[PDB]
Amino acid sequence: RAWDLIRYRNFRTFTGTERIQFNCLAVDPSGEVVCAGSLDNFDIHVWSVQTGQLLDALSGHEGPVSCLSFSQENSVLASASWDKTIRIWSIFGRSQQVEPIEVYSDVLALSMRPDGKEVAVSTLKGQISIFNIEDAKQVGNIDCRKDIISGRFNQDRFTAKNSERSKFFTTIHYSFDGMAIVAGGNNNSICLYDVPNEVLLKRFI
Amino acid sequence: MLRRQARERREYLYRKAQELQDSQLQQKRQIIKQALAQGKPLPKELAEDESLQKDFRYDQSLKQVDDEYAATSGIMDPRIIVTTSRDPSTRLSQFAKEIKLLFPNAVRLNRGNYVMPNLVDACKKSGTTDLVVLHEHRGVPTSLTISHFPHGPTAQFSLHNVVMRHDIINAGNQSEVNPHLIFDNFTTALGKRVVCILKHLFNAGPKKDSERVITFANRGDFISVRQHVYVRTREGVEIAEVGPRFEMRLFELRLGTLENKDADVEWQLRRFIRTANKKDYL
Amino acid sequence: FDRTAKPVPVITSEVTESLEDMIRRRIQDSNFDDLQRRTLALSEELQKAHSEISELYANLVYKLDVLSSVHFVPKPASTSLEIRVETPTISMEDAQPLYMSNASSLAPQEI
Amino acid sequence: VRKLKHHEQKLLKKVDFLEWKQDQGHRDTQVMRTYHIQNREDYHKYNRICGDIRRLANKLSLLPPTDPFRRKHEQLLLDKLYAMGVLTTKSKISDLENKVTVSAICRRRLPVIMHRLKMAETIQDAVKFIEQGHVRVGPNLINDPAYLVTRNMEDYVTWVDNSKIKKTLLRYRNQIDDFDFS
Amino acid sequence: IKDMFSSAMEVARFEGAQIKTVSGIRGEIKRALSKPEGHYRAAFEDKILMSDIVILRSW
Amino acid sequence: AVPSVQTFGKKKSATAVAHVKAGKGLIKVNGSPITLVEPEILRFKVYEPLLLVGLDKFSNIDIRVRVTGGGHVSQVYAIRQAIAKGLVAYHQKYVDEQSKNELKKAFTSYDRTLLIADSRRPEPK
Repeated sequence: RAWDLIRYRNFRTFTGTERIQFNCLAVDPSGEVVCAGSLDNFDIHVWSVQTGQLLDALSGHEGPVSCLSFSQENSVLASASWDKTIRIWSIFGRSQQVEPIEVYSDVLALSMRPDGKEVAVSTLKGQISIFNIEDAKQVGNIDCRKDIISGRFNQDRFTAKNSERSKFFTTIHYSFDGMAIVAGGNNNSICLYDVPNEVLLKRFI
Repeated sequence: MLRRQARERREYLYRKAQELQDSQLQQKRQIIKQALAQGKPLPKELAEDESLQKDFRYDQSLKQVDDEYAATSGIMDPRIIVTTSRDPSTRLSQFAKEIKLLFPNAVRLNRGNYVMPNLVDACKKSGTTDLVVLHEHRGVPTSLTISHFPHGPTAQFSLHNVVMRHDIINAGNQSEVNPHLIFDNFTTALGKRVVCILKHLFNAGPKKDSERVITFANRGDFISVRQHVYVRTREGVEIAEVGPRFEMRLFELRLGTLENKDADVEWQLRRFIRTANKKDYL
Repeated sequence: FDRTAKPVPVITSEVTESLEDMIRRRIQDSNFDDLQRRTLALSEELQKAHSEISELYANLVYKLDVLSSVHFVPKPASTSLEIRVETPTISMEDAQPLYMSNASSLAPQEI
Repeated sequence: VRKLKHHEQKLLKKVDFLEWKQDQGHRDTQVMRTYHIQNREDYHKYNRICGDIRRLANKLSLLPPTDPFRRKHEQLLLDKLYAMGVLTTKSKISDLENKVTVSAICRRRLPVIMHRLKMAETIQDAVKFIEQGHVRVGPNLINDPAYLVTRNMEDYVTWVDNSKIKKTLLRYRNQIDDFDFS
Repeated sequence: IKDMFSSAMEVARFEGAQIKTVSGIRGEIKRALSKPEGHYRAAFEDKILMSDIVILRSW
Repeated sequence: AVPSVQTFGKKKSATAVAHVKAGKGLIKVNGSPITLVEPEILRFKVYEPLLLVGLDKFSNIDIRVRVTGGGHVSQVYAIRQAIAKGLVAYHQKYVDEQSKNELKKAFTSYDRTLLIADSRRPEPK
């Protein structure tokens, strides 16, 4: 659903064809296009803001779309599957071309630098990788499986050291400087990784 | 996806094989509705059932395209792929483009060193309605299959009398607008399968005054397809022909895709039978 | 001897004159096949049956989605009219001694 | 008690300490064994829902048959009760009163699904692997044995990664890859 | 199948003919094989042997 | 017992099963040293996981690699993949972690195809 903040009202309630759940969302900075993603369908639906029709069903993922986000620079968007592959889309103006970038395990909760040139990922192995967009290669990756504090629940039967509940990161957001990542998951801890020096700065319980 | 796409087939079978055992219960609930409406007598094995009696009190509120095409039928446009066999001759590589032009929403991907698994499996992924693959003998194209992708059926067609469009003259180029269709002489229930498997290769809802019409005619068990444009004069319609002439003949019909090669065979042209030449749609 | 198949029929001009004169009959009459798009109180006792039974169903959906660990398959169709009242739109937000929006809720085009 | 005699019998034609009409055949125990469910009150926590299906089925049977509410409303419901997967087929409208059983809803349990998908060998052994923490749904591992799993979500159960039980499987096919640290 | 027809033209007078075998399988004879003058390809319903003797009924 | 780590390497249809165990510093391919790989121009395409990170880190380990399938070239892309994966999955197991992220950042900046299989799955336009 769209909303106004001047008037507090829906513009239009965008819906799919066959009534799918929607996890996540990505909005064109020039507010023309709203993209959303599922668990049921694994097709990236694309709505226009003016006409409430869906413009296109961008597809090509095995497994669901975790997150979606747009460049603020050139407005390519990049999806984040669970078939271990970032797939970067280019949807504007007679191109309709696709580039997949394979990663090691299931990715979730992407985010893009305000440069519009780098994409930060949070895979299920814990590790956060930083890719380029104009090239498919990666700048570097930073290792997050060790510096995550994990709780033992009350009803558990395993040590807190070797449970695989919480050692990944279900979110990431670049700072607007483009130099730091804050990550947070189903764990007890939040992190502040430096991006060039590739070392965390401080860990928050 | 690969595990999801498999398991929807398994449940579609169990939803289909449930209907065959419930077709008998589908039949008997007609008798209860009519005898409640008009007519006293009621048959013996339907009399002694107390199961079906209590069952009917819910069942009184119940009520055509094929079951594979049922979810999409009018809603989503098809997107189809015309692709060629393996190292094609330059005659048939033209002829795949007339198939690419005869349908709307058709792209031509040249095939070479693809396997039929990784061309199917990299097409269910990208999401297409179906797949058109051709074959040839010495430049004359002979065979043709349409195979609906989300575990849908396939239909291997043999096509005999072809006239490629590039032979004739530089008369121009086709209309490429949404066609009307003409299906003639389809009476058989297997004939209605070939209706509903060919019809969904065209984009839904053509305009009332679009100018090109594609006839699929079935005189003498050879489905004969021609491409026509028409204009309407002060008295009569006057037509002219563009595009290919086919004769065409289906000869086997799997329920899986053309990948599968061990799927259930709905129909299969038996040649070697004492009454093979007698029947029609056999 | 005995054959085994009616062979490939030879396309004479007589066949086509039987065929293109069929097409003129179906164009001019405009009866031809095409894939058409898919489109899209009563009683005082019966309404109270309808009102009880929808209050029970919304209780059921709340229970069934909690079992299913919220992952909810959506309702297929929904069409509804609603009526909005023009208020200065500090009055549509929660009780708090500030505001973000000052104008009326109805747009100037809509009045 | 005693295998009481023949003259003891006729005075005690009705007494029995183990089997009562209140107790209703011990159906609740009899299906707690077949599906191995942990706490006792779990049955009647389902059998309150599975009864509440039929009470909505009944009053929706008391509406007249050519009512576009009623025709819309149970087909609205069979969409949900099939997506959740408690009932096998979507066609019959009288599955909703006859096939909605607790043993139907108690086999979309997680350990039954791990036995249906041939993950664990038996159904007790699947509870043993859930409680020890080897199984997961998508990102997060699941630890309650009694996790209901949607037929849609039934695609996504796997062994939790780097586990000692997903490592042993890959050794059988001689296909480990410790760059995954499987 | 060899030495039933003498020339490649003789086969063309007889194509489409419902050939049968001793073993009882049916078939048809389809095209005159060229590079030897006599033989022809014939599609049966199942795999013919080498030990087997095709016979075409005629009047 | 014996500390080992098994990693795979895959190009066109060629597998590469690289057992890596603590040892003396021999590196075999199909029961033959790595200085005897067939195509003789692409021998430095498999010296890349040796020479990128530095030849000191092979002083304590064994690299037994056996390959099947593929051609002449598409096996050389499999042994350079399974030696890179077999080296960088032994430092996360039996040697230090900070070695591994030094290696995984070394093979990355040179050529990422050493680690993850560049799968050229088709695309329909």
